[PDB]
Amino acid sequence: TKKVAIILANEFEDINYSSPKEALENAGFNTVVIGDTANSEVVGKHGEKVTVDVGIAEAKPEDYDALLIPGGFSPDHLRGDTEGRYGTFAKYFTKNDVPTFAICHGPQILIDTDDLKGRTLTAVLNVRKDLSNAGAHVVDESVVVDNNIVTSRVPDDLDDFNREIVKQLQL
Amino acid sequence: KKVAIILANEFEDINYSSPKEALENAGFNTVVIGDTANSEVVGKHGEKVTVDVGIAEAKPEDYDALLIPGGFSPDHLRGDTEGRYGTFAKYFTKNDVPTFAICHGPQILIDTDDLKGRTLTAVLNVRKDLSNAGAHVVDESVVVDNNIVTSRVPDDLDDFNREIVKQLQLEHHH
Repeated sequence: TKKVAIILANEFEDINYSSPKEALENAGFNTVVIGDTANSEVVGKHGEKVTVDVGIAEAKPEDYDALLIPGGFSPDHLRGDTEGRYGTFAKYFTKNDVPTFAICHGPQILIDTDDLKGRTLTAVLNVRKDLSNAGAHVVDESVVVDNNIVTSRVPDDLDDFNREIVKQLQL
Repeated sequence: KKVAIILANEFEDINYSSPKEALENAGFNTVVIGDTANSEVVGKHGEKVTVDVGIAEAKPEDYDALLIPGGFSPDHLRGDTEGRYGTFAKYFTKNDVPTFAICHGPQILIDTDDLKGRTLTAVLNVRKDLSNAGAHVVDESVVVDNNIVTSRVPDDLDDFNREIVKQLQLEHHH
């Protein structure tokens, strides 16, 4: 069976978590929330409460068949880690060409991998300049697939995003 | 004697209030520039601020300096469909006009495309983006690179406030 890591901090955009999570679990893929402390709760911008399954200190990227990075302000919080551990965890997926999914602000974390040069991505408008400066070919589409990397912009894109992330895991 | 303060919802309250009071204590007027004149923006901790001037009508030449408070306000400002806050800020970087940013505030400066070779600091969370923009990024309580003054976190505010006031006083030959 296949397992998707979801990296999460407070103030994620609720639907960016719940919608892809439900699409993945509907297709038969288990999800596992990675955050600061196992068995702590993080809380979305609109109040959704999510239990963290695995602490980032313990997390083994090699356990997972994909990574999902929900947006909101969760990616900004994650990038506040004084040891950069979320960027490092993400770098496993980018460096080894494992399916990697990010929506909205989520592509911020990918910047921290330094693996974006020559890759094609999209993201929410707020974050597109930063993706470009990291060396991505940034476009403005509802969903963009570059080999293993799937990105979308906003919640309105979720149908497209959800179809592509499931297709990755099937492949 | 007017300082522009570009502001959306979810600014870090003290990042707005503290530099504002330091500037007004030194004899400078502050003007809040936001999406809609007369509307209210609300800080992470509830502080309510009234917008004086709508970004559509704002003219950067009116102002002696630009202040960019942090929190998630700068991220909101970067969401403007026409990029009008970045464009507003470009006037200051292009013309070497005093420009002050704290915490996340320097994110907006990335949108000027004028950072290459400049020296700045910011909150840890945005340093990598400043680096990719071509800046020399340091970890100091306040950095002054000609016209650009940056600091990292609320603990830096005493240093930040000293430097922004000094910049302006020197502009006016005090």
